[PDB]
Amino acid sequence: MDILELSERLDLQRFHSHTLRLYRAVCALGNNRVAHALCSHVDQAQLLHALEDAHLPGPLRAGYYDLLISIHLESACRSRRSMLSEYIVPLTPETRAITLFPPGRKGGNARRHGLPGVGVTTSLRPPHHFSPPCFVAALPAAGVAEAPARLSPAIPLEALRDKALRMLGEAVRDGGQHARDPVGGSVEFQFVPVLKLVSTLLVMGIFGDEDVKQILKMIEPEVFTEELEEGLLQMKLPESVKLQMCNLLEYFCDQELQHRVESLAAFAERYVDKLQANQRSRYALLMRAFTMSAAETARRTREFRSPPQEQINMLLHFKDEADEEDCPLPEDIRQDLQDFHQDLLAHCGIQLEKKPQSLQELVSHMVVRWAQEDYVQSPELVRAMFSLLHRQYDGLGELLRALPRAYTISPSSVEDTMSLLECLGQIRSLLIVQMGPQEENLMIQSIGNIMNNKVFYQHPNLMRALGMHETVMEVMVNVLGGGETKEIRFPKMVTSCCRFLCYFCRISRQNQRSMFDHLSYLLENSGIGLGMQGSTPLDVAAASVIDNNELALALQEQDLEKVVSYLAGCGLQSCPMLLAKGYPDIGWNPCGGERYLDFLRFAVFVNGESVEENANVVVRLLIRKPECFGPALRGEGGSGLLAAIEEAIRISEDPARDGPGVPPEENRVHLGHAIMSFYAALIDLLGRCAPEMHLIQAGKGEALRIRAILRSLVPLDDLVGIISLPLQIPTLGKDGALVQPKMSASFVPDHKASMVLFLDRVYGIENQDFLLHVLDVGFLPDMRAAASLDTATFSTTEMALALNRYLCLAVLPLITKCAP
Amino acid sequence: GVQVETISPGDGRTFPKRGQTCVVHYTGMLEDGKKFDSSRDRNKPFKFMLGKQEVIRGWEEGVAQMSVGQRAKLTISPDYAYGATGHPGIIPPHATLVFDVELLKLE
Amino acid sequence: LVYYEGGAVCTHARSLWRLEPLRISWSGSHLRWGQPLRIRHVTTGRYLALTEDQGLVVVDACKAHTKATSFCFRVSKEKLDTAPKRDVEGMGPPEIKYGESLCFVQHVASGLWLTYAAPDPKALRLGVLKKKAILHQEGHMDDALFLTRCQQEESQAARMIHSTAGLYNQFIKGLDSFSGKPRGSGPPAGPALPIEAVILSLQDLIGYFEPPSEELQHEEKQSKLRSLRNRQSLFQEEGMLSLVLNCIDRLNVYTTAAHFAEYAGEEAAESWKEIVNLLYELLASLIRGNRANCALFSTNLDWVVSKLDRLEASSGILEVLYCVLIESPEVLNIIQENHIKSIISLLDKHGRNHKVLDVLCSLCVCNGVAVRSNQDLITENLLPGRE
Amino acid sequence: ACFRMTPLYNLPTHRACNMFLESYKAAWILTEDHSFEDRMIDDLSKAGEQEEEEEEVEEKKPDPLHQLVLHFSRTALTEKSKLDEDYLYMAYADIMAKSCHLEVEVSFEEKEMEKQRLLYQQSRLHTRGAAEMVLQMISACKGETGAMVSSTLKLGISILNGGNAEVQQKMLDYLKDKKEVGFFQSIQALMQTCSVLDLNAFERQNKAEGLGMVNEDGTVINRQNGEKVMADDEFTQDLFRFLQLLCEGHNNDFQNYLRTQTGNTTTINIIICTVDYLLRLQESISDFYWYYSGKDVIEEQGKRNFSKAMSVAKQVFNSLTEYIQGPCTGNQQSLAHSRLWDAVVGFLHVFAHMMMKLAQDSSQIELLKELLDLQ
Repeated sequence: MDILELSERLDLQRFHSHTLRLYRAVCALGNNRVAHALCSHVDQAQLLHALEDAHLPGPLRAGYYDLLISIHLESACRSRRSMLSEYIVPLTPETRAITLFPPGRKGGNARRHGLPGVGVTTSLRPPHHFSPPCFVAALPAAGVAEAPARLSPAIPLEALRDKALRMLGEAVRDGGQHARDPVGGSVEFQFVPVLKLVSTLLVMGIFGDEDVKQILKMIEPEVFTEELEEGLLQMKLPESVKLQMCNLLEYFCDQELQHRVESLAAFAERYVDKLQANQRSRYALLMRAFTMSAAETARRTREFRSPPQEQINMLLHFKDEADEEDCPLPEDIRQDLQDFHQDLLAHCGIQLEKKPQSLQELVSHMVVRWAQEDYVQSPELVRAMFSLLHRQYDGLGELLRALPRAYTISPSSVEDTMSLLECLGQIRSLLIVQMGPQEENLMIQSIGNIMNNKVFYQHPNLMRALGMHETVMEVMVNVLGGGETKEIRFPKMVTSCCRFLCYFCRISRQNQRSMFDHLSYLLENSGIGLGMQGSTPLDVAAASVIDNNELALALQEQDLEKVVSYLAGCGLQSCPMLLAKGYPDIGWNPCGGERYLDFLRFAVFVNGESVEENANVVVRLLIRKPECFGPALRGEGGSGLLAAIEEAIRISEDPARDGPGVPPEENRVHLGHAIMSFYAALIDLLGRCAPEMHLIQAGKGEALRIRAILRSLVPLDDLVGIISLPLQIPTLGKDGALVQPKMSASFVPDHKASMVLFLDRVYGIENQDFLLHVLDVGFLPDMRAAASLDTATFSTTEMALALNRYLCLAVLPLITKCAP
Repeated sequence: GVQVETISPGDGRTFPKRGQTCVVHYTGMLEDGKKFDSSRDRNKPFKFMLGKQEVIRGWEEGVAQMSVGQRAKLTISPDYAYGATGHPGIIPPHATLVFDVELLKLE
Repeated sequence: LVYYEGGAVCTHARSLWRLEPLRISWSGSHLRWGQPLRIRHVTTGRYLALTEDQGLVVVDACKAHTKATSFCFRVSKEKLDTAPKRDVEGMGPPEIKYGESLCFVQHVASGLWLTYAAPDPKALRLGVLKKKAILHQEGHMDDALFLTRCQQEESQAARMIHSTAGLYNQFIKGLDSFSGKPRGSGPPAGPALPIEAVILSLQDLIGYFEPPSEELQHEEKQSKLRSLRNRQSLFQEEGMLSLVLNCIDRLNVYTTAAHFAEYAGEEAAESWKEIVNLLYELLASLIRGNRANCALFSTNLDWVVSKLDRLEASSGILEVLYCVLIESPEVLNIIQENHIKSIISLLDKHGRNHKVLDVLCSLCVCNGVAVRSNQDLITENLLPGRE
Repeated sequence: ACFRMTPLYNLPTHRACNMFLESYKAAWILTEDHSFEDRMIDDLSKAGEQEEEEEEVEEKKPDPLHQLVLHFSRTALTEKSKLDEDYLYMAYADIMAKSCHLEVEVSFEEKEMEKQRLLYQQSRLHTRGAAEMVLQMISACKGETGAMVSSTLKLGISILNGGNAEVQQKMLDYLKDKKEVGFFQSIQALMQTCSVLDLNAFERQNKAEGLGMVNEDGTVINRQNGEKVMADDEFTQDLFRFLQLLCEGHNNDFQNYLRTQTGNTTTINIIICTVDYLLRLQESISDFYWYYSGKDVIEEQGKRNFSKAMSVAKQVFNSLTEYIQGPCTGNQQSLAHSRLWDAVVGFLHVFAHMMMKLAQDSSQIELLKELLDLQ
């Protein structure tokens, strides 16, 4: 039948409208592949015919318009809108030319505003990418989750914009005539789809200067004539049409803001050039004339010695006219800035006929007139109109809030910046959709490309302005949250999520601070990520706190308590994943305990010195929850540390106790090594928490407390025994086959190193008898073993390397200190 | 399964050569008669180079047997077509494909 | 068993209790110190009692014989007990106040005091917030209790829950009694089912859970929605929803009204269909707008898809599915091809109904998040056929 | 590094341009004073074409400002787990609060003219339904601190300044008809969250500033960190000023409502909550006294923290005084049987010892003056 019979066949109209809704849903939010598939069922010719068809029911008309937008324009519009909020200005002659006001004789204040959306924009927005629809092409042999992401189907955008403008003008004239047969059966059905398409095309950037002028004249000719027709504003339209008009005006106001930002950047380029030249000349003159007067030269050179930011501040500190004299700058340089400031205030309307003559006045009058004329029943329209009114009444504030998102780059970084922007757009798109194999691969690829990009390292401030770390963060946590109890999927994604963030913290201290701000958010998600091997949110937190005394002192008691609670849970409960894998069931989780313990280490001990503020807190919390120490050191019915280590070695020897023993990864956990490493990390943390000596000499009672408590917790005899414990040594046997101990399943020197750190920091070596005792029992044997393994066959053995690291790190410095 | 029928004759003497781009208009129909693709709807001729495996075998062989200015119907078995995997959404598995191809010019 | 517990139990019905003075007349009088009274659990109908074998428990009314269930509120734990009391006609003096007064519960006959069991260590490892309640002559200082008022809505809902649970369990009882026993050419040979009572209860509950009208003003709609969510949560936490599902299962075992009659008779066969439709409607009302109640179905989604094909309550089952899929993304993450194909088969067999299209649309996106798996499955298994 | 600090003329143009952007933003844009609040409020208050209609006034169609207030009230009343941050709400609340005040012997006439003007500006809002919106947002915040609740409290203070009996009555009537416990629950939670002096934070900040860390990029000496100690002092003062203003003028009805809410299922005693906060503040101040007791001279950071604490305590004392003035006998009895006396004892201890200590150094005379005013 003719689709036009659906005007009377209502059930069919409903079913087809909901079919179009389903078409939009399946292609919604980035499914460009589904969009391509749909292009077969609903073709470009069908869609374009429906756009013009005046006899379609409004539901079908709107559905087809929205389907076109969804298939072709939705992804690009969303990607571009995500970027519009950010302003990255390349320093280019085009940028330099930009001015707030177009050239003219009329005075700065009076100067008639240029038409919004008509001008030169240098802000960086990545291009749109489309792929032609074809269904005879060869099928890619690459499997799912390996094939590259598909682009949106292409449609002729210039013809589409021309058609849209023409149809909008036709709608305007028809509304002026006030006919009784509106397209679609109502003014809403007539106008709303066209306005939606026009707004999409504007945001996408398809419209040119002349097209923008035509749109402006359709809106209100009188105001927007540069140098009868009735405009949509006076066409006395319903609320939905008003909402669409509000969105259009929001676009135009955003463009005005963008113009302001770009003009400010251009003036910054020129004024910085002038200031740089003047500063050079003044420094030269000073280096010429310092000989006459040596006293004032000091105050003069304060400028050239101060940080550049402070130099700029001082140079600009002449607004109030009370402190202008101190500023070295001349009156011409000062007056250029003053003039630009006045011009900006005029552009924003601050500086002091019935007809608006300006977009701000037009928008304010429109909103007030609408509200006066009727009580709006659309909360969305209310929100939009009052937002526009606020923007018009506060132009300076909007610019002030946009400035943080503004960054100037050299023209030689544009290509890398654009690639980074494309990757960031991909990542941002990945937020809305649920994570899958494909999305994980794309995310990993984007992270890798960003890391390869130099700009990432060169411009961390730009990264923070772009909000990249928060986006990565949100993706990771969203992925974790889903079914976190069952299993933590996409561990590769999470590992990438550090490599990005857990390096981003190292790039800059400000980046480290930014990530520190989210510490609590990371910790609550960190609990489940214990099993998942690799870089974790706990590592994110450790990177946020590592080597920054400022951040460590900022660290919070509540976060420490959360960590200690997780550690107590580990100390009292076994790991369900290991139980499922069939490991022998012990009562506690040494691996997670060790993770938390090393985090607390990074928190308390910084740059070689302990932070007593955090250390005392950790000690108090741990002693309040003694389960964190482990089943050993429990007190009543508790074995000693040495006994625990011996039992761990026994387990390591005996299979069916170290593991199920019934591994492609080769990273399978060995329980003996896990226990020994847990205890070693605990002892290391306690030793680091141990007070620095100068406090002890000072006599600080708190320090004496902490030291006595640590001594009570860990007896010295046990440390000496652990240090004395033998270590398996590589040997050649059975035809000279090299027999080498596995480290992941055996006692290792770093375990002894932790004990040595504890001994040095808490107990100390002050008496020759104890010195000789320790050296004869534990140290000298190990040094002899290292020397014996210093042979061609054995010298490169990982065991020998670990022994040498242990020696150089712990023993040799200690003997050097105790030499007297 | 490439089977070519002549709807309208061409020159009969000039035929596509490897490395020579073929420009066509086409309408794609499944054997049951349902249309799934048409270049004329987009109003843009489809260009493809022979021997680069860009298009399915069905096309590779049919256009080669065809001549400039020729209009033909090509019936392609699934094996020469997308096959058991099919084209998700567009083409079902194990589908014979019927095409109406007009070979505009060679470049 | 009786516990001191904190959390959502505070807002739940099972935390609610009713105080019943031993006198019928002037039982709504002000409570006064020393007054013997019974303490009833609204949702179960059971009375707090002291049993020698099990100590403090809640027993049935048939075993509630005053001596076990008689309790008093005293301001102080001192053994004054000087004078037995004297009945007073009228409301009496206003002694005990809500929120302010601190009361100690004492079993009159024994004289024991209500107190916590002093949980042993490792209960923290259990993570239990529950402290068992016992009757101990010494007690503790913190044994005092604050009395807090309950909303009329909550009281009504708890009593509703008790009555509805009793009725539905009796119904399930009759169904199980004649489950495997055909009536043959005779009577069903069992107690008559409460068909009319079930029907009336279902209708009243549907009206009770009916969502507010759109014409109502925004504030009133918000208040009604808040009340409705609260009532839904109370019913779910007391297990009504599982009872509805169980009734639906036992009614579903029978394909048609004649099949039902073979076991229960024509008289119940007539109302079979009405009851199943009412049950599905009640389930939809209970879960509508409540994300948690809709998420509960993530475990047993097949429960709905398997029943979609049934003809008696196709619309009701479809509405249940629609509500679940709107409210919960957890279900959307567990959707499978089997489910998508079942819904497509529902289109094929039942006709072109826009509600199924709406359900499929909901399968794709929830709360601004799209499921590519569901999108692709729908596209692959609906579009290409083109029928 | 300080010697090496590159002269401005040696930097790349783009980095210098960024630095200029920030410096210009701080010095010129941020310092600029543009006032549009009153103009905006008037333009939104004016109603148009009702004069020609002659029926619209009787219809009582909302004017634009009324519609905006209603929109925000709708947002607040919408059922949600949490209150989403709305920058539009915060901006418009700030605009209204600024418009309400809009502000060495003053004539009685001039003083009364300022009072009458302030009353007119407050009427502009509470006639349009701003008080109920304030209460609704306070209930919606559900005890979570933030810019939204801060702006709501500032708006309430602005409309209540001078003890507006009309606003007081409107608020009390709304609360009593709605019978919602969320308002006082949120108030109680906010009181519990309100902070006191923390010596651990004091010491941590002292060590941080002593470290003299410099920003690795360029150089930022003695970079000022966020003030951990009394970060929410302004919020605390605003909360207690709001509660005080609600009772200002010896409003017996609201005074007693604060103590007890008869209609509601549950009751919260804001007076006792205030006493508890005062006790916590007293403990903090006594600890900080003991911390500085050995030290001969308090340093500047301490002198601060003292001044901030004494300002908060002054506001708390004024609020408690306003709860009872009139007098409200029930509130008097509640305080008498509360823990207030212990707080007074501790404050007296601190007052005596700080007076003796601060008298020794003249530089501490300002702190001494503030302490005496607090006494």
